Amino acid sequence: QLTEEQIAEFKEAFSLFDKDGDGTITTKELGTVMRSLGQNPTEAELQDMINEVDADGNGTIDFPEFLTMMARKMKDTDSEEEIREAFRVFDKDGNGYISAAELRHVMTNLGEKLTDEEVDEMIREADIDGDGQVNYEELVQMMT
Amino acid sequence: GKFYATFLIQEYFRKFKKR
Ligand SMILES: [Ca+2]
Ligand SMILES: [Ca+2]
Ligand SMILES: [Ca+2]
Ligand SMILES: [Ca+2]
Repeated sequence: QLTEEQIAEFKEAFSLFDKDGDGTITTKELGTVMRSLGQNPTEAELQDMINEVDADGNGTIDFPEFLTMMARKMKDTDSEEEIREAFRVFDKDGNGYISAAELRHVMTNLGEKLTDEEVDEMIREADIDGDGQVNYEELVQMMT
Repeated sequence: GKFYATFLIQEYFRKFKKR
């Protein structure tokens, strides 16, 4: 059901949110990462994000809780609704296009260590119509 | 939600790096 590689990739996502590396995601850490990803959620919006996943109730998300939600979302969310949500993270100004500059910001934000050239290559590979940027449909074709 | 979208994005970067 879950290989070690899938588990470590789910840990890579968990680690981004648990910035102090103590095995727990707090609101403060959830708030910090969500703001770096363009968003700006409400203080209530952060405690019920934490809440919907914190299954034992200690007010915090450990990796077993996280791995349980990710395994369920992987089985429940449809493949198209999946990417739409990711696109909206990339398309930081909501104009319907992911530019190289927008992709660069997410790459640096998620601690990736890519060259400006490599990001350009990433855009090149998904750009199907040649306008130098990535729309929603182009994103789904690469992501699947 | 926002947790799974983040996984999807890190996978996109992963897939590219293998090329
Ligand atoms: Ca922590
Ligand atoms: Ca907990
Ligand atoms: Ca845009
Ligand atoms: Ca395009």
